[PDB]
Amino acid sequence: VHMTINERAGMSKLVADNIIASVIKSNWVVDILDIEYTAEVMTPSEGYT
Amino acid sequence: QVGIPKLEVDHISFSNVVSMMTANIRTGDDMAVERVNPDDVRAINIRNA
Repeated sequence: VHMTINERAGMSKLVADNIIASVIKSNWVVDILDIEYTAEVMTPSEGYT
Repeated sequence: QVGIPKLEVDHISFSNVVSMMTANIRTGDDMAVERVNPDDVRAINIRNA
């Protein structure tokens, strides 16, 4: 299942947990469009900080 | 003939079949929920019924 979540709000925390669990055990691909984020491109020498 | 209702007539009957639960109905597993509030108060759609 390629589930799309246009907006997280009002979601049960148990349901969000169950969805991530599906992402892992059923290989769900879940695209959360609500999120905004900045990115940093680490060099291999610095690793994930 | 079918049996006359006990409440139909003026006799007193000192034995009757009382329906009853086998055990206490207050198990103690009271229902509990997860209320989860609107994210933005401005964003709420009061409209449409």
